[PDB]
Amino acid sequence: KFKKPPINNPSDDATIKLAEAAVSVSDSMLEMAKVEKVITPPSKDNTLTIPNAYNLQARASVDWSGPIEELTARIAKAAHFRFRVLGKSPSVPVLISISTKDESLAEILRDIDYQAGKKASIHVYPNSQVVELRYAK
Amino acid sequence: MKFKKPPINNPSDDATIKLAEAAVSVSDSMLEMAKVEKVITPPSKDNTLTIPNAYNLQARASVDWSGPIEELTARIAKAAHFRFRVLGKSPSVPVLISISTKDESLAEILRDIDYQAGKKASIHVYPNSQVVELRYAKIY
Amino acid sequence: AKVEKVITPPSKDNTLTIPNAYNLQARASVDWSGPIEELTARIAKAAHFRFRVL
Amino acid sequence: VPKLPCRVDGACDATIIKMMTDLNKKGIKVASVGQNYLISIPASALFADQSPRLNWASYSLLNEIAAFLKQFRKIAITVTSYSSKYVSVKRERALTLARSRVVSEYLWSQGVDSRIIFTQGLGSDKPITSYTLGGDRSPNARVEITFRRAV
Amino acid sequence: DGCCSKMGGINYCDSSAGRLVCNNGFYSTCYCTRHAVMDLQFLMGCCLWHGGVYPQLNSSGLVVCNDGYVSEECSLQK
Amino acid sequence: KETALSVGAQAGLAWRAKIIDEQLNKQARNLDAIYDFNSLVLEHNILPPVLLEGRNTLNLADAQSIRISDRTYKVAKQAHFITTPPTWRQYLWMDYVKPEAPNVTLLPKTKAEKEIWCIYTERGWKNGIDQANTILEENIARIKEDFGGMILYRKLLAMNMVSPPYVSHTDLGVTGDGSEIHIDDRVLRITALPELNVNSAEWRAAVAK
Amino acid sequence: MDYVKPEAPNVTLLPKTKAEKEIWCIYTERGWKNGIDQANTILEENIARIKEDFGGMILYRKLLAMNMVSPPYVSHTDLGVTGDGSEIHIDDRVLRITALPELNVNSAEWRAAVAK
Amino acid sequence: YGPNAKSMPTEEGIPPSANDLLLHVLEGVPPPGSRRLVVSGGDARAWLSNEKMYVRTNLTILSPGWLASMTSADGTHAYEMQKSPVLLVSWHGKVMQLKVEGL
Repeated sequence: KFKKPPINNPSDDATIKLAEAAVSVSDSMLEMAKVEKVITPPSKDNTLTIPNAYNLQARASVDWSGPIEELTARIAKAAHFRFRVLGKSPSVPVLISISTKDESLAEILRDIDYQAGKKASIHVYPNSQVVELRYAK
Repeated sequence: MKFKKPPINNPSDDATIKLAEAAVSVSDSMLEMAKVEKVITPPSKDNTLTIPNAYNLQARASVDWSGPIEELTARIAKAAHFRFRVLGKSPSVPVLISISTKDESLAEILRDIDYQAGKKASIHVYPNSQVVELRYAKIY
Repeated sequence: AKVEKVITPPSKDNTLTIPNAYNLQARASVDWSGPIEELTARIAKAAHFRFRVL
Repeated sequence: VPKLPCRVDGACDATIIKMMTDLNKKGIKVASVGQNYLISIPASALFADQSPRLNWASYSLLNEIAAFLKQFRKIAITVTSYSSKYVSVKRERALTLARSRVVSEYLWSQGVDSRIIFTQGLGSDKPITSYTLGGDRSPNARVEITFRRAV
Repeated sequence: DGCCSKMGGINYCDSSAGRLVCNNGFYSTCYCTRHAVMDLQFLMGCCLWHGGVYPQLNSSGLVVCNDGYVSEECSLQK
Repeated sequence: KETALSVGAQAGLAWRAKIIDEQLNKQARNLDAIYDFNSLVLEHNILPPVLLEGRNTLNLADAQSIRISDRTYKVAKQAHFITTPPTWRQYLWMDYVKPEAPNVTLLPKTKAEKEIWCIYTERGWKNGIDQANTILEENIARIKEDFGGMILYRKLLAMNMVSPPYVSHTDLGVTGDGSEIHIDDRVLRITALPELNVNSAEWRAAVAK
Repeated sequence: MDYVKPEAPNVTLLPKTKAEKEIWCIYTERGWKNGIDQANTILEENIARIKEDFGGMILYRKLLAMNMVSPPYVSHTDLGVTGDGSEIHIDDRVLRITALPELNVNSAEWRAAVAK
Repeated sequence: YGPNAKSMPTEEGIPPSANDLLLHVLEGVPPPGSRRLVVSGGDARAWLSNEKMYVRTNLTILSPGWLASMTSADGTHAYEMQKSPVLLVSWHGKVMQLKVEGL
């Protein structure tokens, strides 16, 4: 028997014009941001996919902020995989920082490769149980 | 035998009036800028190939948020029953998200989030494993 | 003012008339203050017309 | 403030309401919607039978129109004349043009407050009623004035 | 005094318009701010269309506008 | 008379500002929705500057001496950093105290001084209300000026009338002595403030549909 | 005409009997007439001034048609863009007139007129 | 340069283009150190800084003669003007006067 109008309703001539201006501004800025932003298809996404081998399905808590080669060597050591590196470390080391409690080494490696950027890459071989660290030049 | 006009509503205030009368001019200038930028910059692609809509993603939402980003994405993934994941490192200055909309899809909301993020953060979706991927920029 | 006013008859006044090409009849909006080559090239590019300078 | 103006000179909305009530009860059509205002008059109470001449009693109504038009601030007034089909096209065109010109020039000479007066007649091309039984007694033969209120 | 008399009454003012709002949607004949269109042609003051009154304090009756023009009408008889 | 005028001005100013702040707080979300600064920020958290434009300029110096031009542009404030985006609270909110104790100096004892006290306090109240409205007009002008400047800068950057700000980063590895250390030391500078270009031929027009 | 109403007649002396009241009345009346004539004199001086200026400019138009006066000469010089990266003006033009309109002394080139 | 050292300006140069305060005047921002004025009769605002008026409207003043005129991108006229008690404005084909208080 009673249905209220909304409490914060623009029932005023100033307020309706103000709200229309607001929604216009929001739509215009949405269009501006959408046409401004770049994207990339996942077909050419430069992220290493999940190797999903059973020796890499362990869970761990990791705290590190420093260089790269010793960290990934310890990762392979806990993963019972051999580790080798093609390339040479430059004078300035490559730095990373991860602190986390519970995931798997596969997405740990994925975050490693994403944090590395252009200077480095990793490769996983489960047929011959190895990881490779490929430097740039 | 009386005489009227249709809109007979509650009174207003001159300060609100002047606020709106500024706002209309600002909206006009912003519309002009957006039209010019659209017609000078050719759009190329779309985020929908990055973010497909899958099942159990059509439950709707109405929101009002004006803060940081990460825990909000965690909340919406928890509603999705999806595993959540973050990559990269959050910068020193936090990313500010302000979203005020009502009753649309999770996929469209996420696309709006990605468009508001723009040049700093990005959202990717893995439907085969129900993964919400957040990735920052490779800068700083 | 009738004495002082100088006119020219429109038989031989030098102004380009409407060429009434069908693709030239669209609507647009512009704002510009500067050179002429960029604006004319952009107009012809919108009209899908080849544009040249002698 | 005892020196500065408080209202527009010679303006009272009570007088406006009273005279528009009297006009519509006199049968001259007074219409107000949005910010445009229309006054329409049948030609039978104004002219002779399809003839540009003015009845001497009609000037009282004309002065009433002037007293109404002094109450508003405007820019431009348009007066249009329409009639019924009598002989040709051209006769109806000329009749409408003469009627509109006469009433426009009298209103300009009287104390209206305008800047622009437009006057035109269209003969019989724009009827508002298909019931064309009568002659000039049918209300389609008429004179209208339209104006938009200025601020 | 009565602005929306023989109507419902006064509702509010539009300072962007300078007219009151009656209960019906008809713009009244009153004014509700100084920032409104006033048909002004006759005004008080002196040294008009000149530099105004020069603000110096004079023992004599010389009243001179700031363009050097001296207005004896604004001044007094000697 | 004048004491009533003063206290009426103070009370009207305070009360009008109070109501203005209440209305401004009531209309809340559309305000910052309209003034989204954080959309406008560039890639390195750098505030884009404010530009002013003018049309159809003319000066007369004296006889036989005028100068005309069609359009003008001018930088107002230089582009710089921002550790945080701004908002409208520093543009539109205003101060408010409660004056409370006008001491007993001129209290109205008779009917004539009572009524002139009432009407003079009333007109001072109106005057203070008017002053507050003038203050709000000035603030509205200020915020519109700044927002128009930054949106005009975005427009000219689209039009290629301005160079973008040029950044620089220097990366350092480990640092410090054996007692103080930082892990990685990244230095961010800006080596080129944005400014107009004068070469005409680089300027790109735009055409709508 | 400048008008400010004065509402402060400063009072130093007062009449006592009917004779001084009568001379007070008639002398105020004479002053009223004197002030009226003062206003009219100011008016006619002003109207002479505006008539003088208008006659001067219409005389200049007449004599330029008579071809006795050199019309004034003005160059306008155009510049391109101007200003550094701080602020700019898009296209500047500067107009200077150099020839003030003088009167010739060469009587041979004078032109007459005829009517009908 | 010697003792007199009179470096003679044989060519004067360009007259000044426009005082740049008119931009903030166009946006309604008063120049620093100025003070508010009172305008009545219409919709305009005005300011006084250095014994020189600045006025802002979208109308057209006629009488007292101005020195610099600035136009916005949408039809707003700002004037660098001399001081005046009153201005003559053609509003809509009709002539009115607007008085100024504050001098």
